[PDB]
Amino acid sequence: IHPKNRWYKAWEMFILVWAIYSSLFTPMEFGFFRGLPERLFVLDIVGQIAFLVDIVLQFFVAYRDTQTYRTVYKPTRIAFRYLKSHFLMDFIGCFPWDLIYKASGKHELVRYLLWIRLFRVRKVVEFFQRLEKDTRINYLFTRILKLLFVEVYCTHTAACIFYYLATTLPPENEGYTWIGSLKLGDYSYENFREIDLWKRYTTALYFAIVTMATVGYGDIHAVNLREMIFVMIYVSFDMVLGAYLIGNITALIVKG
Amino acid sequence: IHPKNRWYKAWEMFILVWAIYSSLFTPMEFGFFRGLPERLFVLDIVGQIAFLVDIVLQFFVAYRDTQTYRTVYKPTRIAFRYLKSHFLMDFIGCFPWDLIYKASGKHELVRYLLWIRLFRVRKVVEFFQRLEKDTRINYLFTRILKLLFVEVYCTHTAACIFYYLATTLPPENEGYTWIGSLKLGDYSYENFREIDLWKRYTTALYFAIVTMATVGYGDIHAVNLREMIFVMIYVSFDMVLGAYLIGNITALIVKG
Amino acid sequence: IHPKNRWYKAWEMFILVWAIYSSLFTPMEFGFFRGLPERLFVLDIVGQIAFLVDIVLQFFVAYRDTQTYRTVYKPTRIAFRYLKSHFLMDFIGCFPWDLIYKASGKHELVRYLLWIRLFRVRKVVEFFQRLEKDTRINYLFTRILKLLFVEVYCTHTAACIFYYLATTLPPENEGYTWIGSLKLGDYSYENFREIDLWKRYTTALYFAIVTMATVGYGDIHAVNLREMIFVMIYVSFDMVLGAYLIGNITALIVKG
Amino acid sequence: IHPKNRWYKAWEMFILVWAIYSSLFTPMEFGFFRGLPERLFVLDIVGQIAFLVDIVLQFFVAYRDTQTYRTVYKPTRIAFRYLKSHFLMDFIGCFPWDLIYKASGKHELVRYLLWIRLFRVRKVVEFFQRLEKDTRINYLFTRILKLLFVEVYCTHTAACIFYYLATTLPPENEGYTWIGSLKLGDYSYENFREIDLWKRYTTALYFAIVTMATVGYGDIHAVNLREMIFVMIYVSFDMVLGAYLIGNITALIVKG
Ligand SMILES: [K+]
Ligand SMILES: [K+]
Repeated sequence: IHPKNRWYKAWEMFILVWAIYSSLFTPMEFGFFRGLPERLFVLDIVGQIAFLVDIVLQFFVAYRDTQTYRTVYKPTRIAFRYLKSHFLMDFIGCFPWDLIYKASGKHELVRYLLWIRLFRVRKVVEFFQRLEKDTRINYLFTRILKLLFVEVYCTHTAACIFYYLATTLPPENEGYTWIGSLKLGDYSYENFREIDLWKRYTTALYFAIVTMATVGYGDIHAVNLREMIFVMIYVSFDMVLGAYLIGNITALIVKG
Repeated sequence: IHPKNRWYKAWEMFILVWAIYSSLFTPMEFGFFRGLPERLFVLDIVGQIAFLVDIVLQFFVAYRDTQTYRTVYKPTRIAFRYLKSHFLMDFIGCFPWDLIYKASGKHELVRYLLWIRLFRVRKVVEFFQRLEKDTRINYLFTRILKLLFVEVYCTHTAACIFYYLATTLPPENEGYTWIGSLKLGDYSYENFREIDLWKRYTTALYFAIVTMATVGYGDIHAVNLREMIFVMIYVSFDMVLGAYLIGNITALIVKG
Repeated sequence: IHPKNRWYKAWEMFILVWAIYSSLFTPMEFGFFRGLPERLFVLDIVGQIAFLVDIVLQFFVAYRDTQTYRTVYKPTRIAFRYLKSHFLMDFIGCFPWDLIYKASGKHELVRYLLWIRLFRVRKVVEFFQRLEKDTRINYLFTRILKLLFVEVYCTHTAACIFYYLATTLPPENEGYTWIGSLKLGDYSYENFREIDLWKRYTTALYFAIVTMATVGYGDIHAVNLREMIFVMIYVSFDMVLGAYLIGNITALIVKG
Repeated sequence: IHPKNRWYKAWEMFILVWAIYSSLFTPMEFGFFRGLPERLFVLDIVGQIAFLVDIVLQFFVAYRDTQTYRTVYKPTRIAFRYLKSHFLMDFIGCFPWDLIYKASGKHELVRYLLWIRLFRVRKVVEFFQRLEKDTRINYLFTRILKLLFVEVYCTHTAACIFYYLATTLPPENEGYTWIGSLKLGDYSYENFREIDLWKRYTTALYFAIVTMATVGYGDIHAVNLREMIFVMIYVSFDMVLGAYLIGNITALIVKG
């Protein structure tokens, strides 16, 4: 269909909302939750069918050729472009993956793969690129907004992994972990696997946002080797991200 | 009355001092104090009548039209301008609000409303923009001064809220709070509701200025969920504020 | 004498070295030491007579007028300049001030005044100006070097005051202090007034350089109200200093 | 031999890998290891003969004269260039130094000399300069990459020294040290000289990466005087390195 189709824009925004949800919830699902409770099952079904329908619509939509100004309309050409660009990855990240893990003898390697659903963030960067090409905004403000969104997103998906790393150890050796050795005030996170989900998520995101901003109170810190190797990796990338953010903001201020 | 009235400058500078006081004391009043002691009774009344006199004077004063260079004088449209722009908010933030709370069965929701007095910082930013207009100072130095004042002000108004959040919990569950769990040296902040006001304010502002500068010693930290959700919100905004400040300073140096 | 007197350069560098010593040792003398031991007495005498000889030499030197290019040689005007500019402040900070304190009943207010010797840092500032006007170097590199020297100097003079603030409290109430409540490893700084001078200086400068760089480990922190009010003042100025340093470095890189 | 020799490029890239290994392993060898185990015997010999072969090949390679565009070819002047340039240091840092220490009655001063092998990073900066002159990449991206590599390298070589400083103290006075006084979770680093090599390296690099990024959790900190004097030196240089990195990134962003 014509890219300028007015309902196609509404479909794009709907898919954007679903992609935002599926990129903010996938790291939580791999992390805090293990084998999702039966309540959120319908959410999984709805998301997967919605993204499959998006795949079909992409298969049935016309595109603008990049070599020259030529809005092509031949179905085979768009089919080759889609199949060669990213069609395989999205389809692989479209099968219900929780179901496979829950069926095939609860194997952790299967659950180690819903990370591939992170490819849905391509929709978000697509929207950022579209907003850039709009002349209403400036070249740099789009870059700063994109950089800030990426920093905030990597912070949440780093908090999720940082909590996950606490579940790798057996639940007898829980004292030798970032959570389970925590003692804030008069509250001890002894059996952290049994606390409310939101308490654990807030505790794990506290650590991530007092490091992405380089405050580091030190009330929550890595205790194992896995967690140390993860913290050094996280900070060595957040530093470059923050440097880029500061550089872009300064460039916006200088260009006037 | 003409804007160039020489006593009008004196009135503006006097209202500026009152606005500074009412913007640096409102978060303290919502925070550390609860139902202001009888000693400070007269100060509230004096401030409210002073700001009401400012309101009526703003009603009876000429303005400069923004569409074109016209120093207009006709009262009806100056009245309409005042009414639509900000007349409602200042008047709502002009009623004695401590009195209403102390009368109507000490309801916390009433006390949750003096935050509306923060609109008086409009006078401060008005002065900053006026100094921006003056050719005595540069375009960027005004921006750096404004950004530094906003950072320092939000730090104090964040310290006040951070202390307040420790008073939401009942005073039996006092050991699970940012304060009351503190132990500095050989001094334990056990009954923090009973310590001298200035000790509590200094302790709470210490935390705010060792996070606004991103030092984070870690001797004072969030312990509850409210306090964590507040610290993550505070740092995620102070980071952007500091990035903007650094960018503006760098731009001033570059264009220098 | 002629400003281009070749031995006058040697005298200027000699005075510069003495100014370095007297600006890096005055805060230590006000701080860690109280009523200097008899050993360093000759050092005090030599320093004061050296600066008095500098006073008389500057009284007996010619200058170049600032209103226009006029190397004036008339004694009355060259005397009037130094009389009105800084003769008083350089001379009050030239009397032996330790002797007065040790004589007049060991009064602390007298010892609270050798801070006036810090005006000798204007010699270092003038040296930086001399390096600036020289075309051998760039305009910005001089600024970055000056900024880095000021940052490092204020760090040492902040460490000295931070240790001094620990001596204001009586030596019974010593546990309620940043030092005396310290416990690093298995070493407890119990009687901190009796430890070796260099241990105390290194401990106090550790804190200053892990805050001037905004690291803040948190092993050393303010415990009283004096120390908190001092730390908030120190960080709120080191932040601006670091922002200025980063801006100047970025400007040098950009203009390069 | 003509510098444009195609096998000479392969030899240069091979010596580059060896230089990477010898610059990332020398600080570890001076640090964590003391008198390398017999297993790693062959690696040292292979490296030293490889660098000796590089030295003789440099003695038998043609070079480009810097005064004018002249690809000289006469062996005497290439020999003079080598001898006057950095050749003695390469030879001194080519003798097996572990062997000398293990033979000459295990004297620590001999082991204090393999630091001279750090001159091999000259090959890495040679490659960075070659990449700079290649027009494929920009002038600033080369500088940012070089700055980031230097920061990351100095962080590892600072972690190695920070662990080494823990071995200077006798193993009875082990509690008064940054490691050996550590207590992370329920694991106490009591006999730190007996833990696995990789645990100690990760623990010491954790500290270095959470200070090079200025996070400073405070779970690992200096306890002695040696370690404090080292931390103040490390931070006062990492700050300038980070400022330079931010400035270069900002200059790249502004340059468009
Ligand atoms: K920090
Ligand atoms: K800390």
